Amino acid sequence: SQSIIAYTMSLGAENSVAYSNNSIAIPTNFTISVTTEILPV
Amino acid sequence: ANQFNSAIGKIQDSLFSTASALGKLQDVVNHNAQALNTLVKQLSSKFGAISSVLNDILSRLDPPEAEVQIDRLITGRLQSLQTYVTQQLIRAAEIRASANLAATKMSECVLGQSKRVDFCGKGYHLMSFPQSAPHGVVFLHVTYVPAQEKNFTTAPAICHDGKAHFPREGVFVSNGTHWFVTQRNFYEPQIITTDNTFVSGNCDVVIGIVNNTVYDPLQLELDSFKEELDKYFKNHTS
Amino acid sequence: SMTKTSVDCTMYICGDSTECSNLLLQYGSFCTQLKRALTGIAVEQDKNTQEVFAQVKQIYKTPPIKYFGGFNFSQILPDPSKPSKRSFIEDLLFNKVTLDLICAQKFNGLTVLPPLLTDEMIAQYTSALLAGTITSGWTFGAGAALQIPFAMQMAYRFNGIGVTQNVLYENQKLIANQFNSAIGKIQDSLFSTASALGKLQDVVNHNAQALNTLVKQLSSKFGAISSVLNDILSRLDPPEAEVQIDRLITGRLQSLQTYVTQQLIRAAEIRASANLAATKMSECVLGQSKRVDFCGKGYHLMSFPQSAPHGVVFLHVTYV
Ligand SMILES: *[C@@H]1O[C@H](CO[C@@H]2O[C@@H](C)[C@@H](O)[C@@H](O)[C@@H]2O)[C@@H](O[C@@H]2O[C@H](CO)[C@@H](O)[C@H](O)[C@H]2NC(C)=O)[C@H](O)[C@H]1NC(C)=O
Ligand SMILES: *[C@@H]1O[C@H](CO)[C@@H](O[C@@H]2O[C@H](CO)[C@@H](O)[C@H](O)[C@H]2NC(C)=O)[C@H](O)[C@H]1NC(C)=O
Ligand SMILES: *[C@@H]1O[C@H](CO)[C@@H](O[C@@H]2O[C@H](CO)[C@@H](O)[C@H](O)[C@H]2NC(C)=O)[C@H](O)[C@H]1NC(C)=O
Ligand SMILES: *[C@@H]1O[C@H](CO)[C@@H](O)[C@H](O)[C@H]1NC(C)=O
Ligand SMILES: *[C@@H]1O[C@H](CO)[C@@H](O)[C@H](O)[C@H]1NC(C)=O
Ligand SMILES: *[C@@H]1O[C@H](CO)[C@@H](O)[C@H](O)[C@H]1NC(C)=O
Repeated sequence: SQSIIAYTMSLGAENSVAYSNNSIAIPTNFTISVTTEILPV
Repeated sequence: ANQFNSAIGKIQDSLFSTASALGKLQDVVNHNAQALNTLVKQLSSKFGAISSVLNDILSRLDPPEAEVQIDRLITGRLQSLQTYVTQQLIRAAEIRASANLAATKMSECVLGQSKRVDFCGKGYHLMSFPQSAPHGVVFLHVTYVPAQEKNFTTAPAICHDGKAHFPREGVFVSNGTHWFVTQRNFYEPQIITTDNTFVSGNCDVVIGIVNNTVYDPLQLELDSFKEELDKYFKNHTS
Repeated sequence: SMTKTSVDCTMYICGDSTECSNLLLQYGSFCTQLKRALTGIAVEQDKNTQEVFAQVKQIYKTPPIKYFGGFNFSQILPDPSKPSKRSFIEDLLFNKVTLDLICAQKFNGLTVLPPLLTDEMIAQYTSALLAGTITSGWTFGAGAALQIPFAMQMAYRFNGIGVTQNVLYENQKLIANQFNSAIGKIQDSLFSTASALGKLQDVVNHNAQALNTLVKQLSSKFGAISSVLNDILSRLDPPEAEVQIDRLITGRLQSLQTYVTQQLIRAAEIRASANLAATKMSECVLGQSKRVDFCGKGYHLMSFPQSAPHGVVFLHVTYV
């Protein structure tokens, strides 16, 4: 059974970047993304 | 090519399934239709007159007494027209701003490659393709997204012979034992060389500099043939 | 964004008066139009705030050690010793810009709707943007946040303005000291040199003045014997009352239409400002801009966002 529920907004996932003093993250792959933007003219 | 084909195939579903946008064009259409409907429905308001029909007032009254009802209807309908035209002007200004943005996006994403962040989609903009939509435009933004990041140790400079070496274009990285130089957006480790680096000062200024060997191909060939020349001279003399 | 306002037409024009409401029914759908316009303005205000501040996929956090190559971000980093985890600069901005008149405005059909995102949520978004930009450079804006030492990121930025990275690596202490001095002077120059920060107060003053004028227009007779509906209803028969009631209805309807039109124009201006702010957040905070004077005077290095009442503050770090 479903009901109407009220909640506080989640702004997104919490991500603690592994920032360090001499540490770097470098991508070994890539993705080709095709996104869409609709604009009234 | 396979990734682009997959994404462009998924576009035909995500355009109408994920919603998000494409409700802007329908919102424009709905706003215009609702404004016209309100304007044409305002003709049924009496605005204080005996009737909202002009023929009824003209048929049931003399011009002296008719004029009052006619003036009430005129005032009401003139107010309705003025309201409609003002809302139309404001909506036209909004649509003009949207169209200026769309023309800028056509110039800078379709006719070129943009360095502006998030102007032509999320990620590093590669290209864009225009499509026509009712009263609007659709931009298919093809972007590059780094995917599989790996962890590396990094240094700002490399110290070899009392000289600080900096990468010409890239970043110094280490898996733990060996030091390479790679391009900053894609892992392609190369042996640190005088060709990939430039020298600037000594190793007493840069914070975080590490010793690592910077190889010189010229000196390698030079001393490699120098050893052979020394052997030749040794065998010739004795 | 600006204040979201809701107006009850029947309360404003014909407050708890049935005769006046029955007369107002004769004017058609003007008030449904006004209600729709105000609802659109409010939804647009929420959209403005979301488009400016919700530019991060994840709520990025800064590591417990606050060393970034000698740079001093504590005045713009969140303060955990606060109910709302605002920074020093953000707390100053919220204290100096401040939003009976309110009771009277609420007393005749004019209510104020709270924004969807609380100031705590906006501060959280700003904190995530700051953590992303000082832990991962411009990588978090194009995908996953890739960590990089802050000195190396600053070397990348120096390369992006035409200066070799050895210059920054050999003047790192001087550059950190200069940035620290400038960010320290920010806390004084933001409120002493004035210039801007009057825009937010101007928005607040314009909205308050518009609401005050709307609620003051209820004291105008508009040619009627009285501006009080109860007086007219108590001193006249419905035939003779209807004339005064119609005069008051016309005057108050004109006042409402004027208020809604000015609100629409001001909302368009605020929407343009918010689109500009979203573009600046994308192109100055999430990246390094080559556009001249778009992210400050000089060669843009980086930018930092801060939340302010109904607005955003961009601290542009440039090379001169
Ligand atoms: C980075 O190297 C310097 C330079 O040392 C020289 O080059 C090295 C690759 C190796 O071959 C050394 O034997 C060479 O001397 C290091 O400076 C040395 O520091 C030690 C410890 O204090 C000292 O005994 C040496 O005399 C120094 N050498 C010189 C030429 O002054 C430096 O410590 C190295 N840094 C790290 C973090 O290992
Ligand atoms: C990153 O390097 C910095 C700069 O040296 C380190 O910060 C120093 O840490 C030591 C060790 O406790 C302290 O004595 C110094 O006072 C710190 N200096 C400053 C300016 O804060 C930092 O600890 C290093 N990071 C790691 C993970 O070791
Ligand atoms: C980089 O990413 C691509 C795309 O995800 C990988 O190609 C996939 O490889 C797996 C394993 O062989 C296959 O099952 C998938 O079908 C491939 N996908 C596509 C779209 O071709 C590729 O292997 C990755 N390369 C590296 C070096 O990590
Ligand atoms: C790098 O190392 C840190 C610390 O162990 C870890 O949290 C982080 O996930 C690693 N990053 C990647 C991309 O694997
Ligand atoms: C680092 O790369 C080098 C060169 O390929 C390799 O020989 C070495 O094993 C690597 N180190 C580690 C720990 O993987
Ligand atoms: C960092 O910022 C705060 C705020 O100005 C300052 O008081 C503090 O001393 C700074 N720390 C350093 C090490 O400069």
